[PDB]
Amino acid sequence: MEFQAVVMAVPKPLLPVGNKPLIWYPLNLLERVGFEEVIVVTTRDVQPDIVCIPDMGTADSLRYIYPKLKTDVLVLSCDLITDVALHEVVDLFRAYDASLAMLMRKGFIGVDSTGKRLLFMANEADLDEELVIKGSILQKHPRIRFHTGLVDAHLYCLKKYIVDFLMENGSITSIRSELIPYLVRKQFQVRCYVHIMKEGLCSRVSTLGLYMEANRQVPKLLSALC
Amino acid sequence: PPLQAVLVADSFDRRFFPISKDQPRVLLPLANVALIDYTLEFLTATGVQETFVFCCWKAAQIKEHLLKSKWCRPTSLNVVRIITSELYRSLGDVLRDVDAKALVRSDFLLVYGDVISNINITRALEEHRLRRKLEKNVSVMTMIFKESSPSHPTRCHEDNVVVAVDSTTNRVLHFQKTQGLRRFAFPLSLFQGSSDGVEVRYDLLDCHISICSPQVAQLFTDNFDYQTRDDFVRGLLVNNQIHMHVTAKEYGARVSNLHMYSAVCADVIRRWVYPLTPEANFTDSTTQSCTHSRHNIYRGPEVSLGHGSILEENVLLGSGTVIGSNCFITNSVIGPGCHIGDNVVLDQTYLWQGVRVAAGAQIHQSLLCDNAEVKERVTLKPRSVLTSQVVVGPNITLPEGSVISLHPPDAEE
Amino acid sequence: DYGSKVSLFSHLPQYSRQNSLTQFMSIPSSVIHPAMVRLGLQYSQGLVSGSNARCIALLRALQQVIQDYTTPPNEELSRDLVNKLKPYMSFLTQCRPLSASMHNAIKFLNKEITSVGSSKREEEAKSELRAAIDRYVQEKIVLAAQAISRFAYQKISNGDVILVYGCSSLVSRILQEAWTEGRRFRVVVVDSRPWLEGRHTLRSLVHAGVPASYLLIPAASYVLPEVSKVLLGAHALLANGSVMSRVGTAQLALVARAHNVPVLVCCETYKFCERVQTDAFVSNELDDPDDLQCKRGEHVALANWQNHASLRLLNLVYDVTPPELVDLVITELGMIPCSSVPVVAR
Amino acid sequence: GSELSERIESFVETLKRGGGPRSSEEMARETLGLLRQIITDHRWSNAGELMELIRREGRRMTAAQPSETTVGNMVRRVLKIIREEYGRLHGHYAQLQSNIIEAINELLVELEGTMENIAAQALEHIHSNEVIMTIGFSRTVEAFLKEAARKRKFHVIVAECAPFCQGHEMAVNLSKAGIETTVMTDAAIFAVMSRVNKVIIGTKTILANGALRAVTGTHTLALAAKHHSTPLIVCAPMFKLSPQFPNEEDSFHKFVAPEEVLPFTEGDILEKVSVHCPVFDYVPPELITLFISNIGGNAPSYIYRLMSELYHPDDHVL
Amino acid sequence: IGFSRTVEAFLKEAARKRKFHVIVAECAPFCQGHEMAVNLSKAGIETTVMTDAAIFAVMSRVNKVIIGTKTILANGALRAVTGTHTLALAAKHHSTPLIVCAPMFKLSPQFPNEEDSFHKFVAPEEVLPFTEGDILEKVSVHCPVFDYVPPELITLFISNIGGNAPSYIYRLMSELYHPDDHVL
Repeated sequence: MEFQAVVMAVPKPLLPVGNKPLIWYPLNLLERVGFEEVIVVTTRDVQPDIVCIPDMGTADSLRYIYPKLKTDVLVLSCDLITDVALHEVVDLFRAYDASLAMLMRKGFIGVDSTGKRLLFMANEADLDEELVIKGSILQKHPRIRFHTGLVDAHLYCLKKYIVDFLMENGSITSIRSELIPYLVRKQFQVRCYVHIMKEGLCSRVSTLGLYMEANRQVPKLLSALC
Repeated sequence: PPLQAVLVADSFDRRFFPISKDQPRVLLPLANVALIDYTLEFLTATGVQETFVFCCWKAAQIKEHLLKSKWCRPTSLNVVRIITSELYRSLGDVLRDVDAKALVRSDFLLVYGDVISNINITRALEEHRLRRKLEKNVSVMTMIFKESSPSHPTRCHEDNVVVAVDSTTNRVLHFQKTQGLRRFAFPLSLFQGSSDGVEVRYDLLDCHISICSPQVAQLFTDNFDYQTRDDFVRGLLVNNQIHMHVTAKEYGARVSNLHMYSAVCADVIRRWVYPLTPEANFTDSTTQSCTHSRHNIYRGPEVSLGHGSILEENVLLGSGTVIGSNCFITNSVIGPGCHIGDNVVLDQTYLWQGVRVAAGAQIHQSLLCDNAEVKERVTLKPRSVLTSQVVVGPNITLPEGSVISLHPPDAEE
Repeated sequence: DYGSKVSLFSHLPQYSRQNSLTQFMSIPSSVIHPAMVRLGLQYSQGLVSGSNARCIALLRALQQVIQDYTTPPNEELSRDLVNKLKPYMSFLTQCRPLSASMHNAIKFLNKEITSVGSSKREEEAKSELRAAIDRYVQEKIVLAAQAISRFAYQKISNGDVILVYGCSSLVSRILQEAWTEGRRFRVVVVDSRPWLEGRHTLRSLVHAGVPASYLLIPAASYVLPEVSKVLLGAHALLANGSVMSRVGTAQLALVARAHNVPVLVCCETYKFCERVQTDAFVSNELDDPDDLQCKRGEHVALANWQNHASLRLLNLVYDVTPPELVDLVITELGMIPCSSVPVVAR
Repeated sequence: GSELSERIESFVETLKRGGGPRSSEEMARETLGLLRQIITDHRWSNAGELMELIRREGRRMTAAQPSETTVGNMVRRVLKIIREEYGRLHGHYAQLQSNIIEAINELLVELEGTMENIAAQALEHIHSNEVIMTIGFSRTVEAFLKEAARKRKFHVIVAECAPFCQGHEMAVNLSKAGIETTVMTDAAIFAVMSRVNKVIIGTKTILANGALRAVTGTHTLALAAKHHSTPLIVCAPMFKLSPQFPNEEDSFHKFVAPEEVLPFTEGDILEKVSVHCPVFDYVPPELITLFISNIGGNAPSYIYRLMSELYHPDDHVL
Repeated sequence: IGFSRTVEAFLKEAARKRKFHVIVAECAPFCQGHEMAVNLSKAGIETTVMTDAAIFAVMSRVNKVIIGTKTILANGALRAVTGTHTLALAAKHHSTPLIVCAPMFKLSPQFPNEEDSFHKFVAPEEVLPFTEGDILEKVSVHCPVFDYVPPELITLFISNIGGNAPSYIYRLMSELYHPDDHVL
């Protein structure tokens, strides 16, 4: 096929967000454009086709399920309530033949003038004082746009050789914290692209405030979803 | 209120100091026209009605040359005032003098004496005034840039800068040079203090043209440690706001070194600074008349071109020049009164007035000053500067980077 | 369709670059192979625009599809492969109209598939199909280009002034090979809005050390008197001797004839078409009219052209060139007159 | 006093450093006003010194910008008026100034009337269901089309110039009045042939042998019209008649900065690439069919006859 | 111009789908074009007819010219009815393409070798009536029915194998007739 739809989720997945389980929303989003096979990794809380496997971080589970996958893997998060069409992010991976497709929404990363290619990325913790950019990136890309108020949906379209490389080394444990920055710094062929919606929800439930905001935001989405 | 401008004739740096022992930098001819004439023409075309000229060293020559220019005629719309003082040592000194003399009363332009541009400031000044009035005098400087490519020949490594601006409202937040720098660094204040556009631009050419404010001189005088404008703009964004503007269809550059001088001269020859062209005769001088031909070939009166000579590309020839037979001149500028020999090959070579070249000489990418002489069977390597009155003999070859001057300490003799 | 078309071109589609149809499609595409949908997305986005590049990409996608194709039970491969490939061709045509090279490639592939033996094993069928496709690609592109360049090298002399228009992978190869062999000359590059594809070949010539000049098509009359020869590319060869190419070619040939300048056309034998055309109205391709907008001065004059009912924007791409304005045609088999291409093509 | 001189240098500077009035009619009107003011507030006891002064001012104006042959025509017309008045009077020295002022005023009135005179002849050469093509932006062809379209209905195709896309403004202005215009590039000019019934265009000036100077790309249009045997009618007023034959004229076209053709942000390839951006071009007289002016349509072979009256032969060199 | 069955079938077949205008030119000796004009008029085609003297006068709004022929020479020339040479000249002057649809059996492998029998002559009665008077003994009247059209005035040739250029006739001749039988 073309994607594997990894829905890694390692009773948080069964939280009553909008009178439905928290894991239902990513599953419902996936079961709207094909995706007849789904691989779900979680603990002993399991209840369209779903393949569960009780088991850690993200790269460890990806290596655990490495034999099962045979093509590109679509990494999805357990807590993700979005109303954006997946085609907007799939087109970047398809037309440009990129190695990674990423999705952000407005509330450090660097994008070019078009605002669809990822050039630089560094969190506040990694850098001590000074944000340093190599002269080569500025030579190839003169204008760089920086965004500081973006959130991450944990939606990545990985390739096959990326997973093959991740398999042989266990140093990387969290994908979001070690894999994407590695690809960003390695390309300066490896290409990384990002997509910004700027008008949707892209809500990732990870705190009490986000929990209550998601509760407020469910009903109008559900009025059209169902 | 009428528009005013301040012109700094003396360049306090010594970049052009194999040759400046006889003539100032402003009087160096680019296309047989002085750089100060180019700056005065640009100021007059942009709308300046009063220009202040500050001269520090070799002031007599500049003063006597300005009076002969058309800008000093009674029927002029741009009054030029010449101020001479031997105590000047940097731009900060002249700015403090202007502050003490109360010469300026409103927004004025601060440009050097070797700036060649055709930018008409009529919208950048308007938005600068609008944002000064709206916020009640928080913006003090509106620097002018030009969008270009980092690989352009007009972007010298000694005049390459990287800045971080706000996309919403054009305002400079960081300014630093890139001389011998590989990994540039930007402070965290921009990202962690504000938002809505913190983009970084590395495609801007420094035109060295700025729109100043009456309080800029007072800020310069308050701190008795400012010498150049770069130090002022670096120290202001340490605590008043500095904004910026970008042009896309016009041209602007300041001659600082030999490489940039050659690049600007080549751009001028190729009509990149239209309408400021050699055949336009903006100086209103009878001895600088010229006619435009195919392949950007310019010929003046009494060219006396010989038989067999080929002008392959854009060539500027002065009045009274003499050209032999079987010559080959391309991408070269020849001053008035020159006497070229036979079988002489010129490529990217600049010749001033009074230069005599013997037959069989091969000159490539060299510069010859006034009254320079070259004997027969002499080959000049690229980037070989010859000062005024050089009598280099025959059967000699100058290596790359060779400089010959009458003064003993200046390399060779 | 997008916008309103003119009366003279009401029989031709006019699509939009932003009206991508992949939105109403399943992400793990099954009705259409992922290679075809990726190729269609690339074609719509304009990533691939060369005449040979599009054919190469189409053949590569077809080879990829053949590699991962399984035969349905109780059904011959030769009887169903064409029926399965037809919707892919329809989808590709919907994304962007095809060219002569793509039509020839798909016709050759259909002929190959129909000739596959019934008793041949499926893996053998796939392997031989891939080998035949690779051999066809080789002999029709990389063996023809060398022969065309060798033939054209004899017509280039020192001191010549060659004028070229647009972007062509064959003309550029000829010029680079001629410069590398030892010929010394200069090239003239002509561009027209809004594609401005000649900048690519200008940059290629600059990086190769060949002197070049740049100007627009309205000023070609000023530079033609100093031009010695005119070299132009061809997109398709018709059965009546005419040449189909970029829209800025026929008028360039006419002006060159008015200035008494020979016109040379280089094309391959696999681009021949069994069609007869006289004008660029019976068969043409219309692009996005929004590309005609220009940023001149401080605003765009055609920002709201759709608000005017009497305002129309026309975006012709191809045109025909009469044989009277063509002097020499160079193919992979030898130098021939323009009025003798049907004899050798068929 | 000094006001006349100040206006003279202001006019010279605004002619040299850049463009002046957008329309040529306003330029001619202000040139005539400047010449009248020069004649009025100057000290001249005889006609000869007045003609010498006028010739010197005309030479200065021509040297300011030789690409435009508009001020020189006014200078030549004023000189012809001076010569005619001198021949009428001497053939004196008392009422010459009043006659000159009256001649200038009547010339200005006629120049104002040329626009209506040209526009009044729109229905004769234009019929219904016709295809008309124009290149660039012209204030005379626009008036012609708008006057002809108020009683009939036809189709107009407008092609913009590649460096200066001024045809978009013409197309918008026409479509605002319901003409059903079309916008296309210069590349698709030969393709659009064989369907156009008539060609109506303007010109900057008209040469002596019937040739004319127009915007770039007009030569290709004329060649296509000749190839397809379509008529080519040019509408131009009487002040565009240049009394100089086409010489070598290496500077006939106006060359501008290569920024319009090639952007400055191309890179390092700009140091070894020659870019030329001519504005005007030369059209041979054999490719023109009719010449429409304010006194009626005339053949290209009547240009010398039309010029002989306007300008004295001794003033051709000015 | 004239009456051609092939041209009539070509024109009447495309009238069902599209509507156009047809201009028919008569023939001065025998007005056989009027029969074609009325046949096309009784087809919903909206045709018109006129004399032979207005061929060049109305050669401005005509976008395409389709005519027949009696035979095709070895150099691509044609032998059509009289007055077709003027039509071809007008089409060339106005750059209007002239395309001729002729069958494959009208291909004659011969050249116009000054035979002088190219235009057969008939009785001068059709031109000048016998009842003119006594002036018939001095006036010499010639009534040719065919004209010579050079191949340079032909744009396309419709055949059963598709439209062919006038320069492709020799290729068909090489495969149609043996070169030893050209003399017969």
